[PDB]
Order: sequence, then structure tokens, then C-alpha cells
Amino acid sequence: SQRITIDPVTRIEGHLRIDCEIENGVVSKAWASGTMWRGMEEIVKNRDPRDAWMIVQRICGVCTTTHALSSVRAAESALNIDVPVNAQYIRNIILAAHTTHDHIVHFYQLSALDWVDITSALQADPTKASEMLKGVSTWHLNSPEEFTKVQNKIKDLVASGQLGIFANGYWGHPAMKLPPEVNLIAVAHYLQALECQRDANRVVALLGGKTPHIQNLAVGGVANPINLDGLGVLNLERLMYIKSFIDKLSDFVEQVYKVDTAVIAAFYPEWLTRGKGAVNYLSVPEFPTDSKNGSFLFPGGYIENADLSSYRPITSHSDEYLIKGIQESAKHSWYKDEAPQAPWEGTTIPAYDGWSDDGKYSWVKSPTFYGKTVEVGPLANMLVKLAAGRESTQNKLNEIVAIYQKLTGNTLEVAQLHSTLGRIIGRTVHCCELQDILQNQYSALITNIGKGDHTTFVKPNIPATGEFKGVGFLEAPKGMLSHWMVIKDGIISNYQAVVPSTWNSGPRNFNDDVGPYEQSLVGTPVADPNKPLEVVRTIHSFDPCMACAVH
Amino acid sequence: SQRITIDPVTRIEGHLRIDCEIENGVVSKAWASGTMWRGMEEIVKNRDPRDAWMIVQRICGVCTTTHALSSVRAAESALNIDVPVNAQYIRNIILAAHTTHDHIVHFYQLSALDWVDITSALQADPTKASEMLKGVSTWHLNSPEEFTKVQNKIKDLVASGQLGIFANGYWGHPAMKLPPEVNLIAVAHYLQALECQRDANRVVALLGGKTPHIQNLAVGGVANPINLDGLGVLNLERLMYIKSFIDKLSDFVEQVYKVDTAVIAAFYPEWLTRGKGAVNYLSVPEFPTDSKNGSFLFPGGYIENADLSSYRPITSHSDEYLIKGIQESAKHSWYKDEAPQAPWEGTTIPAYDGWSDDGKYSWVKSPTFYGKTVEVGPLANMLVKLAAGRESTQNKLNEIVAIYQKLTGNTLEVAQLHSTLGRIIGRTVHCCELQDILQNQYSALITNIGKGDHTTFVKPNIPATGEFKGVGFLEAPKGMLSHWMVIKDGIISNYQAVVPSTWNSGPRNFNDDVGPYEQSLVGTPVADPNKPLEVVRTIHSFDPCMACAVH
Amino acid sequence: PQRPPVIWIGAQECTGCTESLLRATHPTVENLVLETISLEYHEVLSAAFGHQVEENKHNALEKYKGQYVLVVDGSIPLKDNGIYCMVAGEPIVDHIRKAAEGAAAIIAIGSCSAWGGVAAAGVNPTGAVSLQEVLPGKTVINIPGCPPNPHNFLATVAHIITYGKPPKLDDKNRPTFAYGRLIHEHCERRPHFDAGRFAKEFGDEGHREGWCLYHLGCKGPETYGNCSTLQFCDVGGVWPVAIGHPCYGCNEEGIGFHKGIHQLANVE
Amino acid sequence: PQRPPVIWIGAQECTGCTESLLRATHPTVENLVLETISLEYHEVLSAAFGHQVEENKHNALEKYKGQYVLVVDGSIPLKDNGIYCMVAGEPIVDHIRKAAEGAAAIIAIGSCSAWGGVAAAGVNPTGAVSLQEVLPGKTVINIPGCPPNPHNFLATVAHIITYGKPPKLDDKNRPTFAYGRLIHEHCERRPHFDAGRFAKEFGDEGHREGWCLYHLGCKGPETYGNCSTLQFCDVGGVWPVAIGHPCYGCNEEGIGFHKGIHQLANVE
Ligand code: SF4
Ligand code: SF4
Ligand code: SF4
Ligand code: SF4
Ligand code: FCO
Ligand code: FCO
Ligand code: F3S
Ligand code: F3S
Ligand SMILES: [Cl-]
Ligand SMILES: [Cl-]
Ligand SMILES: [Mg+2]
Ligand SMILES: [Mg+2]
Ligand SMILES: [Mg+2]
Ligand SMILES: [Mg+2]
Ligand SMILES: [Mg+2]
Ligand code: NI
Ligand code: NI
Repeated sequence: SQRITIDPVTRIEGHLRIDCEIENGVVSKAWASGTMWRGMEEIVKNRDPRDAWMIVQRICGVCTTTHALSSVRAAESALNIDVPVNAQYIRNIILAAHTTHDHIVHFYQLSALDWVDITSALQADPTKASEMLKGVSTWHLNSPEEFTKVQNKIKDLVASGQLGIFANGYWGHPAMKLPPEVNLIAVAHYLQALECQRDANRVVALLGGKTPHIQNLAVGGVANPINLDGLGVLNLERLMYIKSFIDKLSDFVEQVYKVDTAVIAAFYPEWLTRGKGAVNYLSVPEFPTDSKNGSFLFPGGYIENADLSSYRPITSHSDEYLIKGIQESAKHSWYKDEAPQAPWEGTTIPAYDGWSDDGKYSWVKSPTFYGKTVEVGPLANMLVKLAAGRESTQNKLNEIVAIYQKLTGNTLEVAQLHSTLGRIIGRTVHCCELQDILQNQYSALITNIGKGDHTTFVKPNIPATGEFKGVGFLEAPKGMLSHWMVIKDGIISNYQAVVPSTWNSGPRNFNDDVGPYEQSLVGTPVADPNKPLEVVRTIHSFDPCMACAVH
Repeated sequence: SQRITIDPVTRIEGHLRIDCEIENGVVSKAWASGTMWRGMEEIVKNRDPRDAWMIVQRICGVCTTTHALSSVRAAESALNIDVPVNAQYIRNIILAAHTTHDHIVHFYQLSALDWVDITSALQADPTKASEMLKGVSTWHLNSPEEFTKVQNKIKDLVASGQLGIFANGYWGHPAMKLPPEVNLIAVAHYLQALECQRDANRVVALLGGKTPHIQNLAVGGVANPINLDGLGVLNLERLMYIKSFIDKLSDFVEQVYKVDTAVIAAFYPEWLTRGKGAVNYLSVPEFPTDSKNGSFLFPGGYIENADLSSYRPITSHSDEYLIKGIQESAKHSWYKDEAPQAPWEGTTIPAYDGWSDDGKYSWVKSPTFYGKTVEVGPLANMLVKLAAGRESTQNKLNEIVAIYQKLTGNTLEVAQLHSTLGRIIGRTVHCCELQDILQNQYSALITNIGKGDHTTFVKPNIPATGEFKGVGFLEAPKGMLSHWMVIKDGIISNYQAVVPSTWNSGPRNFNDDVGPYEQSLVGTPVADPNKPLEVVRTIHSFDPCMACAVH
Repeated sequence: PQRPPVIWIGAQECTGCTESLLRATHPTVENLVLETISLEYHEVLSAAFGHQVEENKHNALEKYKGQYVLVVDGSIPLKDNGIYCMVAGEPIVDHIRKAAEGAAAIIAIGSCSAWGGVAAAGVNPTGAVSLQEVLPGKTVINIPGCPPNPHNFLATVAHIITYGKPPKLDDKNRPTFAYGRLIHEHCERRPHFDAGRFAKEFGDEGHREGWCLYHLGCKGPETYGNCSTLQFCDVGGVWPVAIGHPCYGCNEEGIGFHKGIHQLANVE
Repeated sequence: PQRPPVIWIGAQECTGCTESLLRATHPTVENLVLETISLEYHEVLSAAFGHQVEENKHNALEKYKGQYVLVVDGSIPLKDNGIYCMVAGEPIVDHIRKAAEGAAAIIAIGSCSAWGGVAAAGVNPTGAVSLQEVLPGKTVINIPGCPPNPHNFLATVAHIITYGKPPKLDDKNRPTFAYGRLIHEHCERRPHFDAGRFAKEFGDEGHREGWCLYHLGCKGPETYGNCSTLQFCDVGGVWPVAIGHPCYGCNEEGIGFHKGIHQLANVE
């Protein structure tokens, strides 16, 4: 057996260490470790419930917006507040546009350099590269002339001898399978992606007041003042400007990101057969559209032992079965209290004692659902929507499979989605379906304002005595998020965040069972143990966020 | 034979009527008429000299900036003020960026639909259209996919039955010579041009305070406050933002506009043999770079009888030879005083009496230079630079000729430039050379601020007695512009504008000699006198501006 | 899918009000003409000229009677029987009155058509008047400025299309979302005015720190508009005061084109 | 030509300060890394990981000794001998002190590195401190905000590259072009403050007219920054107060993450 350490894992958010035991060039056992803690649950304690969202938003700036929205939903749950419909439309537009930026950047800026060899791109013929995409995409920026300009920018960076963040990369590795032409196409799309994500964030900015870290929320609704005839407020001119950026996102998403997802699968088909992290999956419904915090545009649910046919739907953020099942343990984490804890009764008492293979090895806690390990995120979200019979999701997956079938002659079955590439496909399907969420909610807001409803905010009252509890659910870019608030004598007496990367990255649990990252790595081939690219490929497919996982 | 009227001429600035006698299928005689007057010279009279530029800027909003800059130069001339060099760099960047917008919009939005048949573009094969440009342009937006998206926009407009401003055009006319594929290329480039001109105007806005109609000038310099370390003023962050837009203009200008100019000439070569308006040409030097209102980046001069070898250089805006030669007559114009007038002694007394072929028929005056008719604008400007031996101008013209040679197997000589297509080529050459002016002047400004010079404004004094005469020259997009101010007892006692479209569009003069628009039309073949497209093609090549011509 | 029709007529215009559309972003001018409206008459962009384009105007006024929005830039000159602006041999006042008969809505874009503007200033050589003066029995929507931000116009047209009526207007028929407040009652340099921190000349130390421009002649205290908030060109931070020059009052009748640049404003 | 080298190390960061660069326009992040600088170490974007990326850090620190700009986001935790942020088996404070020895310039990007920020608030579970506290012999340039506008950072780096020295700084080592004035001393809602025109609750009539946010808890009177003028995202009109929410004081130690959203500011 050999032992390796990967520290730091780069092209993620935050601070992660991965250790592996390797037997005869195959991973036999793995450890995931979050190596940085802040204590954000303790920082927010003993404050007014109204203040929490501005503080806990700073759990993460990659998944900005998400902890802000979960925190106001948690306070509204505790206080029994129904959010105005206009405030829901505005919250929904921000979450959908933010998630579009987040997925694009993950596929291109964070993940592509696991699969793409920039030096190989220098050998490409730009005309042959453009001809490969004929009848496969209708994108307007796949010409030989575009690809030549990109190739020349690579040539100039290499000729300078200053490769910087493109240095000491995995150029020529035996696991790099793309021809030179496909490597050049991918670099061109990497650069083009940066323009599309910028337009998604211009949507977010116009409603949030800036991004990163929006500033338009409140316990009770939003701070945007709706008045079509007002100077200096959210009027028709401002709404038209928002729409101009919404309309700029679809072509890149559909004609570049969707297509590249199918192409990567066509060249790497063994990655349909490895990287399974779990047999149970959870997602929450998202994008409420009624006056009572419900009527979601996207469905949620729980799948057990990979059986889509007998899954359990979740249609409410007040679902008592969902609420009662969630616990976290610190047996193998650096905290004092080890037995599983419901989050309203949670503690976060630091107890660092260094690394032990069989003891404590991470700042991440270990979440369970009625005692089981569960994967969250885009693979869970896609599987639940297929289990629900959602035609939009079926049809989108089928468009990816059709391009894969044109290139390989083969189809994809659902069994092949429980894998590293299935996880990537689920994230692309999500990004595509979010473009119609944007159109739908922009139209709903225009229509509602036209009926005379300009309402945005319900002012809270917070009893000065008594002890009461709330929970705010949200389907974040990395999966199901929950914030858990206890109020006593008008101030926060307990605050616990259970975050999607906590579910996926957490260490061995109270029963010593293995969570998704650690389980996904068993069986990984490693051609060169000094350069374990294959391990990083599977870990990146989960889109790790360690500021989120640990907080 | 018969007599026709074209009223209104469209795809110009302002209100123009053109009359033609046709005999044996060719124009034998023509009349040009400006049909709207405001009296801008009288509106500005009796005011403080410092106020004039904000009023007379409103002579024209197509050539915005130009009358503002000519007016401050005229007051500075009268008062003997030396403008700070930083104020010159800022004025120069504004004029060069504005002129880039102005020429792009002229070639595409105003002139292209004289030469391009939008209906024929529906018959094009997009792949064959993209193949035609291989080895001819490196532009990144010439793909079959781009061209198919544009074709589908035309198909949708036609299918709606609402063609609006694209209706009742000259579709199928015998003078329409492009193949379907080249019509589709041109429509794609028309749409792309709108993005490039928007970037050019972002440069203007960041220094001017808005556009149309800048608001940063003063008699004595500019209103921009230079302070790299100041909040709310022109600091390094604001200068970086200006540079980000300057850098966006070159590729479209070099790879699209310059290439299209050569392609139009290749398909319409007989248009190199008609449309000569004059044998005399004038331009003024432009873009001063010293501390004393001189050291121009572009040269000026006077060509007599088309002889480049014996031209007279003009290197100063104080040149007494230039100043003493300029007069205007109203013999054939709707004003009372008819003898030629030097502009410091000019009058503008309205005397409308209706149209007469041998009497008065326009609101435009008739300018002369030492008693001769003269063409101004891009053809004049190019020919004077070639006479001066300017290698940059030689080289840029040679690039256009080399594309024409590759397409036709024929070359282009200077004699062929005295024509409708030569005029178009001069405009394109100017737009290309202006991109180097922007890079040069941005660099000069950064370097001078770094030497510790932040000066921008010299406060004027205006004596309360005495009579002072000043003249401000400027090389505008349409040609040499001059504003002539007389100051007496501290106020404006006379104000006269002599504008480049006045030179080209003015009617028969005191000696009944014909000006450039009327001369250019003699010999024009007209296949259909009800639909005189051939006449409009030659007139558009001068880029008429009738708000400018008449004021 | 059919697009709402628009007829655009220029009288004594400089073309700056049309050129503002070429800076617009929401919609861009190409999206305006292909997606938002059907532009049935506009001489700056029309393929057809002369008799063909006058045929096209006649046919559109008939086809679309009671449905189209009429837009006018420039003042309308009444002196000497209308001869200071003649198109196809007839005074522009006659073209405008005939188009007004069948209009669903009528907009004066820019200070010239809204109140006479620069072309009616000084001695008023041509007897230039406003669009509302030529059409006394009609409600004219005024969108002043020289030229206005194009979205002050485009969001007015969008309100008519989307919600079936004009935006709320003030007592000068100006949309309140754009003209409802004095510039000085929503200006970022108000703290410096309050503290007596004034630029005295361009390039002086206070000017170079971004202080108030009142003593340079700023007309913000007497001009209604949205120049300090909406600003210009959608780049961020761009309006005359932010660049370093006083407001001249170009929105406001009796201020712009009447008062000197350096003449002081009255403060309420 | 060769490009100026930059080393970027994250401590107790949320990544929002890196993410600000993905909104920038002058330069865009792609032009930053290909044209303006050579980004020699940045874990968010690096192709290399693990042992390879630590070797390339060591090689760059040697090659570029005396020449590189060191940038840090996040607070630095001193409690329990540095163990609350461990990279490659060592406390992050040790990696930062080693990299500081050879730096030509040192920048704390964001409130966390500038003064401790949210991570050092309340009970301060990890004994989080600022970059300047860890490097007492060095001049640290502070660029606060949560996160700042990215150009407050990018124009500081440009001044170093173009003119060979840092921009002018205040007595907290903040660049004057971005932090030299209180938000309330350059706010477009100051006329409303002066007149007693206040929003009382979100969605009320004054809120829906763009009135002053003082009585909602606005911290503009006690916060230095450029949020009202430079604003955010280069689209025009976008900062918290313009969208309808008070300033929280995120730039300023003792205001953001300490005072409640609706707690009133002290006025000078
Ligand atoms: S309002 Fe101003 S920009 Fe518009 S036509 Fe009149 S002078 Fe020109
Ligand atoms: S006088 Fe002008 S610059 Fe000063 S506060 Fe008023 S509007 Fe702003
Ligand atoms: S300053 Fe704010 S955005 Fe930057 S690391 Fe700290 S919490 Fe994140
Ligand atoms: S309290 Fe806030 S909103 Fe009011 S004027 Fe001051 S900074 Fe502006
Ligand atoms: N998405 C996201 Fe961040 C993580 N993991 C949260 O919630
Ligand atoms: N260019 C331009 Fe206008 C005209 N003719 C002026 O001067
Ligand atoms: S001059 Fe005009 S554009 Fe605005 S700043 Fe003043 S009303
Ligand atoms: S909360 Fe922060 S981003 Fe600016 S508006 Fe206030 S300093
Ligand atoms: Cl409303
Ligand atoms: Cl300076
Ligand atoms: Mg509830
Ligand atoms: Mg937690
Ligand atoms: Mg002086
Ligand atoms: Mg004149
Ligand atoms: Mg009459
Ligand atoms: Ni996150
Ligand atoms: Ni003009």
C-alpha cells in the first residue's frame, strides 16, 4: 500500500486536504478534510433575528445570495410570516441568475483543466476544429478565425516563459484523451464563458444592489421599492434593463455549455462507470410562487437505494418528515459533542487534537437522514425530477444524450448517471432549465405589478419573551441548504447551518459509515501516484465549497 | 428628355431636395436645395463669448462635438489664449472617437442600402457566403452560423408583412449588382456595426459627460478635473475605463469596414469613373499636441486643378493665406446681400421668394476659395495626405487596393480616386488612421500626468472695449469647418459658421459656377427616372448634413 | 406577431434626438426596430426616398389610423406661412397636423419640440413654437432635454405598449419617473453645497476634489430631470456635473439657452 | 514583454474578494491574467494542485524576490498556535510571513484582511486578526469592503505598475481615490436628509419615492468609501442605497458586523 496526500486541492472554494491509500495503482480508502474554521454559527448568536442574514451571507462568496436567502426564510419560519408574492419573484430571479453564473464558472474555470491539455491545443488545425462542430452546434463563435485568435493568445503566453496559473499542469498525462482540435475548442469556450457569467451577474446586481453579497433582503420580504412612475426606485426603465441581460444568457448555455457537456462524455466514457458516492439522494423544492411560501416551480424528494420508482415527494418547506430526519455527528470531526444532534439542539464546541486516521480528521460535521448517508446537489436534483416525471427535465437530458449518440453511436441509461460524469450532466441540465425560470418569473412580476400590486414587505414583530424555532430550506447550486434558528427572549439563542458540501464532504460518521466524497474514490485508477489527476477529477465533480462545508 | 425631383432625400442628416434634367437617359443638369433654416448665427449674437459653444453645438447632433470645439477655438483665437496640452489630448480623444462612430454609421446605416438588396439575401447559401471571405478577412463573426441567424431575422421581418423602414425599396433594380451571398454578408455587418459605434461613443461619454452634445469644454481648456488620487474626478480608474473602450474599436474597423469598402469597389468598378465634383480640394491640419495650439498629428493643404505635386501645405490654424481666401455668396440663395462676403463681415438676412431655376433655390450659401469652387471632406483629406507623402496614408490605401486586386485582377490608380467610390475610400482610410490617433493621445495623456502636469484650464479675460476677430478651424467628419467670431465692447457683434456641407452642397455661385454636388451628377446614367437610385448613390458619397449646411 | 406602429417626423431638428437611440441599451436601436415597434416612417434610416417614401407614409397613416404613436423632434416654424421648413414642397406644420389626426398617442421628444428649445431662443428668427402649440386640441407627452437620455422616451413607449396607457405625467405633461424632481433635490454634491465647499474655477483645488458647482453657474436648483440618477450611456458615473461641468438647464424652459453658463441659479 | 508578478494567498476567506474580479471590466479577469500581470499563485484558478502547486509557489518566491505584489484575503487566526487554518500541514500565518519577506508591495483586499472583518466579530472564536497585525514591520495597503468594488484593487495595482509607487493613502493606509470621503458627504439622497424626508419602513410611500434611508439604519454618516459615486458592476445606478436598502458600514471597523442593521448612525 502507498499513502498519498493532496493538499491543497486547487480549483475549488476554500481549504481541502484529500488522503488516499493506493493498492497496486487503485485507491482502496480515502479521507476528506476541511482544514479551516471560522465559527460563523457562534459569531451570529446573541443578536437580533433581523441581523442574521447580512452576517451569515459571508459563510461563502462563491455561493453568494444562498445563505442570505436561507437565513431570512429561517426567521420567517420561526415568526410565522407569509412573504409577499412580488418579494418571491425578486428572490427567485436573483437565485436563478446567480446559479447560472455559478454552474458556468464551475464547468469552465474550475473543472475543464482536469480534462483539457492546453499544450496539445498548440498542435491543432483551427479549420479542422471548426468543421468538427458542423451539425453539432449553431453557436456563432466557432469559426476557424475565432479559434486562430485563441490559439495565438496561447502561443504568446507560452513564448513569454511566464505560464503562471497555467504552469506545472498535467500536460501529456495518460488520462488526457482529447485530440488537439477539441482541446483548442475548449480553451475558446473557457474565454467565451467569462462574458456569459458576467451578464448573469448584471441581473443579480440590478435587484441585489451589488454582487458579490447582495443587500436587498429583509425578514418579511425585500427592500426594492416597486413604483413604475417613481424617480430613483424600481420603475419600468430599470425592469427593461434587467430583461436586456436575462435575454443574453440562453444562446451560450444551450449552444456551448450543453454541447461541451455531451462532447466531454463522448471522449471519457469510462467516467460513466466510476465515482458513485451514495445510494440515497435528497433535494428540496425551489422557486415559490404563491402568497404562502409555497407552489414551487421545481420539485423535491427523497430517493432510497437508487429506486426512482418508489421515491418520496417533498412539496413543502414545512414537511415534518424532512425536518425530523436531519442530524449531524462530530465523532470523526474536531468538535467535543459526538452523538448525532438535531440542528435545533446542535452544538459547535471546538476540540482540535491533530490528525488521526481512525479518530478526528476534519472541521466538517457528518450529516445523516434517519441514520443514512445521502448525496445532495445537481445529481440528486436531476434524479428527483426524473422520478417526479418532469417532462422539461426528461427532454433536456434527452438533448444531451442525442449529441452523445451522434458522436459515439451509443445511448445513456439512468444506471450510468450514478457516476462522475452523471453528476456533471445533472449540473448542466439544471443550468439549462433555469433560463425558463428567469423568463417565467420576469413575466409574472410585470403582470402582477400591472394588476396594481406594488407590495414588497411585511414588518415583523418579535415577542420579547418565550422560546420558538424556525428552519429555512433552499436548493442551492451545490444542493439542499438549511439554516436552523432558535429565538429566546427576542435574540438568537442557537444558530446551526447544515450546508450541501457538509453532506457530501463530511468524514466518517457515528457508525463509521463513509460519506459521498470518500466513498466515490474507492476503485479510482491512479496511473502516476505523484500526479493523482484521476482523484481530483472525481472530487471536482461534486463542486467542493469548504467555507460552506465548515463555516 | 424630362425633369425629376427627389424630395425628401433620405438616409442623410436633415432636409434636402435634389432636381435633375435627364436627357437621353443621363443627368444633363442638377440643382441642390437645403429646405430648412433656423438662424443659429443670429440666435448666438450679442451674448458673452464664453457662452457661444453650448448654443452653436446644436447646429448638428450627427456631427455633435464638432461645432462646440470650433466655437471655443474661435474665442481662443480672438483672445490670444494658448490651450493647456492636457486639454488638447482630451479634445483630440473626443474628436477621434466621435469621428469613428460617424464614419461607421455613414457606411452601414446611411449608404449600404444604395448598393445592397435585402430581399436577394434570402436566396443566399450561408456556407458559400462564409467561404467567399477565406483569405480576405480574419474577422471572428463571419461563420455560416452567424450568417444563418441574420438570414432568419430577415425571413421573420418579411413574414410579418411589416417591413416599415425596409419597405418599397429598390429590390431587383438593374443597378443592384451584388450576388445573394454578398447581400447577406453586408446585412450581418450592418448589425455588427451598431455594437462598434456604441463602443466609440462610450469613449466620448466618459470625457464629455454624455453624447449626443458633450458638456466638458470651456474657452481656456476643459472642465475635466485631473487628479489620480481624487474621489469623484478624472482619476486612474476612470482613465483605465476609457482605455477599455478605445481597445474594442480596431478589429471591426480593420477586418470588416476596411474589407467591405474594397468588396463594394470590386463589384461596382464603373463607380470609379463617375461622380467627380471638383478639381480643387481643401483640408486643415488636425489634432494639435503642443502648448501653443499647433504641432498637428494630421496635415492640411490646398490642391488646385487636381495637381498633387504642386499643392500648398497648411501647418497652422493662423495661416493668413487660408484665412484671406474664404468668402461666401447668396446670389442663388434665399438671403438679401448677394456679393461675396468675408465671414468676419458676413450677413445672414433672410429673403425667401420661392424656387426659381435661374434665381434663388436654396438656404445654403455658396463658398469660394480665392474665387474658386472647392470640395472638402474625406476625398480632400486623403488627397492632401498623399500629396504630403504621409506613409501611414499611402500604406492604408495600398491595403484596400491589394484586396481589390485579389478580387478583380485589376489595380486602382490615383486618377480613379476622383469619383463616387474614391470619396467612400477616403472616408474608410480616415476611420482606420484615427485608431492610431486614439492610442497615441491616450499614451501622451498618461505620460504627461506622470510628469506632474494636472493643468486643464486657463481662465480668460475679455476687454470691455475694442474690437477682436477670431477664427476656429477644425477637420470635421464631413471636411474643413470654420467658426468666425467678432467681439466688440465685450459681446459677440458678428458670428458666422462656414460648414463643410456648405462648401459641397451650396448652389450656383456669384459667377453662376456649379458646386460639387451639382457638378458630380452631370453624366449620371438613370435607368428608371421614377426610381433614380443612381443619383442618390453619388449624393450619399458626400455624406450630406443639411442642419450643418444651413444652420 | 404584429408590432405596434410608429411615425417619426423631424421639423427644425439637429438629429441629436434620433442619435440618442444609437446609444440606447434596453432596447438597442436594432432590437427597437426588429422586435419592439414597427418604425413605419423615419427619414434617417428609410431604404425608400422621394415619391416612394411619401407613398409609404400615406399608406401607413391609412392602414394604421387610430393605432400609431406620432413622434416629433425639432421646433415648428410658423413665420411667413410655414416656409422655414418645406418637405415635398409643403410646410412641415401641414405634415404634422395631418399625421396628428389619426394618432393613438403623440410625443414631443427633446426640448425643441417640448417648449421651442434653442431654435426658439434669442430673437426667434423663424417664429419657432412647440408641438403642443401646433396641436391645441390634443394631449402631447413632453420628453425634454437636449437630447434626453433615450430611455426617458423608450420606457414611455413601453408603458403605452405593455399597460395600454401613458405613464403618470406632471402639470407640463412630462413623465414623473424621469422629470418628477429637481436635479438639486437628488444630487450627490448636495453635502458640499450644504458645507459651503464650492469650486470657484475649473482646475482649482476644490474642483479637483469633486466639490459643488453652484458658483460655476450650476442650474440643478431650477431644472427638473433624472440626470444625477439615471445619468447617461449606461456606463456608470457619467453626467455633466460628475464630469466637472455645471448643469446648463437644457431640460427647462427659460433656463437653458436663455441664461449664461456662469449666471447663478435661484435656490428655493 | 514580461508581466509584473503577483502572489495571492487566502487565509480565513469566503472567496468573495476573488469573485469580485469576475465582475470587473477594466480590466476583465481574462485581460488581467493574460495582459496586465503574471498571476504566479492563486489556488482558485491554478491548473496545478498539491505538491506541484507548492513547488511552483517556492520557485516563484525565489525567481521574483524583491519584485512581486503579495495579496491576502481573509483574516489570520492566532488562537491555539495557528491551527484554525492549515495548508500543506502548516499554519497559514507561516506561509504569509514567508511570502512577505520578498514582496515589493503588500495588499490586504477586503474588510477581513484589512481589520479582521466578520471573522473577528462577536466572541471572535478563532482569535482572527488583520494582515497588518501579523506583519508589524511592513506597510500594508488596506482595500476594505465586503468585498470592495474590484477596481478599488485593480487601479491600486495599476498605479504601482504604471507610475512605480502606490497611490496616495489616508492614515489607515487606504487609497484616497476610493476611501477619502464619508459616503454621506457625497450621497445623492442628502437633499432628502436635509428636508426631513425619510423612509420609515420598506415599501412605505417615502421609500417608494427614493427618500433618505437614515431612519432605516443607514451607516453612510460613519463609513468612508466610494459606493455612491463608483457604485458597483459598471451598469449605472447600482449600490445598496440606490436599490432601497441602508448602508450597513461593511467598509468600516466598529460599524459593519457590530452595529445592527436598523441601529442609527452618529452624525458629525
Ligand atoms: S432637443 Fe436638442 S438634440 Fe433634440 S432636435 Fe433640439 S437641438 Fe437637437
Ligand atoms: S448646485 Fe448643482 S452641483 Fe451643487 S448640489 Fe445643486 S445640483 Fe449638485
Ligand atoms: S472581506 Fe467579505 S467578501 Fe472578502 S473574504 Fe471577508 S467575508 Fe469574504
Ligand atoms: S443617511 Fe444614508 S441615504 Fe441618507 S443622505 Fe446619508 S448616506 Fe445618503
Ligand atoms: N451552493 C453552495 Fe454553498 C455549498 N456547499 C451553499 O449553500
Ligand atoms: N462633419 C460634420 Fe457637420 C457637416 N457638414 C460639420 O461641421
Ligand atoms: S444641461 Fe441638460 S442633460 Fe441634464 S445635467 Fe443639465 S438638464
Ligand atoms: S454596506 Fe458596504 S458596500 Fe458600501 S454601501 Fe455600505 S460600505
Ligand atoms: Cl407601480
Ligand atoms: Cl494627478
Ligand atoms: Mg411559515
Ligand atoms: Mg453547521
Ligand atoms: Mg489660472
Ligand atoms: Mg454660415
Ligand atoms: Mg398654410
Ligand atoms: Ni459555497
Ligand atoms: Ni452635421
